[PDB]
Amino acid sequence: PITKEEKQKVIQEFARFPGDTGSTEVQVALLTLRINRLSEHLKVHKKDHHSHRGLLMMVGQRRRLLRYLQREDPERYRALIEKLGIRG
Amino acid sequence: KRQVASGRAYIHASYNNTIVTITDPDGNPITWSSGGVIGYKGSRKGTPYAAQLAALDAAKKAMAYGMQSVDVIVRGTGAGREQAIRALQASGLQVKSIVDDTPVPHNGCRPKKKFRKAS
Amino acid sequence: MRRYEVNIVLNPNLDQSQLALEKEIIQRALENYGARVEKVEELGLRRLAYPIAKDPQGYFLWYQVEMPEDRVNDLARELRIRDNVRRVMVVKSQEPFLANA
Amino acid sequence: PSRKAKVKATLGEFDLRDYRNVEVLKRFLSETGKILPRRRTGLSGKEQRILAKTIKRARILGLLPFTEKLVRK
RNA sequence: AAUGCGCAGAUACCGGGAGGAACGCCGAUGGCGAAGGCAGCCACCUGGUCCACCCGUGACGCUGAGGCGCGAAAGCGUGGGGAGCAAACCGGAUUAGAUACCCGGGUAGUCCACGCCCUAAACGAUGCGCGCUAGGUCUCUGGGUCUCCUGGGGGCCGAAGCUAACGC
Ligand SMILES: [Mg+2]
Ligand SMILES: [Mg+2]
Ligand SMILES: [Mg+2]
Ligand SMILES: [Mg+2]
Ligand SMILES: [Mg+2]
Ligand SMILES: [Mg+2]
Ligand SMILES: [Mg+2]
Ligand SMILES: [Mg+2]
Ligand SMILES: [Mg+2]
Ligand SMILES: [Mg+2]
Ligand SMILES: [Mg+2]
Ligand SMILES: [Mg+2]
Ligand SMILES: [Mg+2]
Ligand SMILES: [Mg+2]
Ligand SMILES: [Mg+2]
Ligand SMILES: [Mg+2]
Ligand SMILES: [Mg+2]
Ligand SMILES: [Mg+2]
Ligand SMILES: [Mg+2]
Ligand SMILES: [Mg+2]
Ligand SMILES: [Mg+2]
Ligand SMILES: [Mg+2]
Ligand SMILES: [Mg+2]
Ligand SMILES: [Mg+2]
Ligand SMILES: [Mg+2]
Repeated sequence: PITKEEKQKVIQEFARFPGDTGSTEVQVALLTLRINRLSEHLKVHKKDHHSHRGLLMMVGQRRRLLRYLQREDPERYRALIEKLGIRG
Repeated sequence: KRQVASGRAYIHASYNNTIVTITDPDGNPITWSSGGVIGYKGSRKGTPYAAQLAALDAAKKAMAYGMQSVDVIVRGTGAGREQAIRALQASGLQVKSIVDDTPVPHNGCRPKKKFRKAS
Repeated sequence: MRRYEVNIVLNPNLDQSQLALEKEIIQRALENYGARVEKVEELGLRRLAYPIAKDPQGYFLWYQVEMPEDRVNDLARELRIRDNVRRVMVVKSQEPFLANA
Repeated sequence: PSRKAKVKATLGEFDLRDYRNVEVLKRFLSETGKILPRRRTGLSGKEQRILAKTIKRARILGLLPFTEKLVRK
């Protein structure tokens, strides 16, 4: 599971300013952490379709956010991606 | 010919017959009887009287081993299950105690269509 | 790491000589997997509710360790190997839930 | 009618997760080893759900039974 | 009733063992999930969701042709398994007949792996989201100053209203 220490490190690493716990970057970063942990879970447990429904949603929520960013600030967008490894 | 004195009476009741088995203090049978052992051939075997007879027969064949007291153990729900118990209480054979031990599954084998009906 | 309670029931027909030998193999397998026994409650023989392995009784062992989750199953597995080990139930520690009290 | 005594009332204080308190868990079974209904146990939806999970653990440990012979008749 | 099974000793009983499938009571008067659907117990991995705080982003939203995934049972392929059950089928009986209902047997199948099939009275026969319109009562679950109040879910009766009516 994703632990508080684990999550906390991701939040601060992407926060736009101290105390930023909900910006488009933090969210996309967090979803990417979940999405990856789940993609790994599904390498095994392939018959775990129920869990895979949650993957589609996360993946979908992520693209929705990114699409917003890329529209408002095409900079932070191409920046967020390079720092992660999405849309490839 | 082993003078057992005390033992166990097993009443196997069902809707088709009642079969009684008298055993020694640790399970091994001494003598048994049933609705068929007493002449009832058809379905009279299930009747409670057949049970009463089958029990009495069982007890008498037991006294032949100097049986005085016995612990009853019922399994099944069929008719005559109660007459079988009463019969043994009137057969000079001291009914030391009565215990129902009908076997019931913790849901295992799929029953016959007959015993499934509305589940 | 997480808190567990490794329950173990053993043959009640064991002398002081083996009773210990097995506790050693047990107390050892815990160390083999990273189990810091926070405390123990070795009760002993108790009249079972039903016979386990033809035996009307069993000798009980209760630990309260904290080991690496990923190994909780191998630890529980290993322990089961011994013949003098009839049961091995490793539950996860939880807050007691008071009632009627 | 059908007025018995509640299992909770007879007891004082106890932890519903203690799967080793035979002396107290026993109070939750019938003449048979069956887990008493709620009308008898007096527990609540939530509590009864935990009791059940506890009685079952003790059963696997051989501390509580699964079923006993009915004596009487 | 008969077929059937039993003196190569059955049925009933006690002890031991093998195996497969299901999971009593708790259980509902319930719970979870998008649906299909999901209940022994333990561990791991993992999805959704509700509440409190109202801290962060700042309209990033709703719906969704096509696409894609999922999808009870039966069924198909390959391999494995095979207690019980049981289409076909083999018998007994019933009957005017009996290609049925009842009884004794029984193969596929039911179970597992992997691949496929994509259907249903797949029902609440009631697409999804949001806002707005009396209450009463029971219940599951959370918060609270815990008579009673406040949020989410499950039922029932009913204001206004609706409805061909039933009903909602
Ligand atoms: Mg002969
Ligand atoms: Mg037999
Ligand atoms: Mg046997
Ligand atoms: Mg076999
Ligand atoms: Mg729902
Ligand atoms: Mg349904
Ligand atoms: Mg969760
Ligand atoms: Mg704020
Ligand atoms: Mg601002
Ligand atoms: Mg949509
Ligand atoms: Mg759109
Ligand atoms: Mg299907
Ligand atoms: Mg199928
Ligand atoms: Mg097949
Ligand atoms: Mg096959
Ligand atoms: Mg075979
Ligand atoms: Mg059959
Ligand atoms: Mg048949
Ligand atoms: Mg399959
Ligand atoms: Mg339709
Ligand atoms: Mg409260
Ligand atoms: Mg409501
Ligand atoms: Mg409901
Ligand atoms: Mg009106
Ligand atoms: Mg009207």
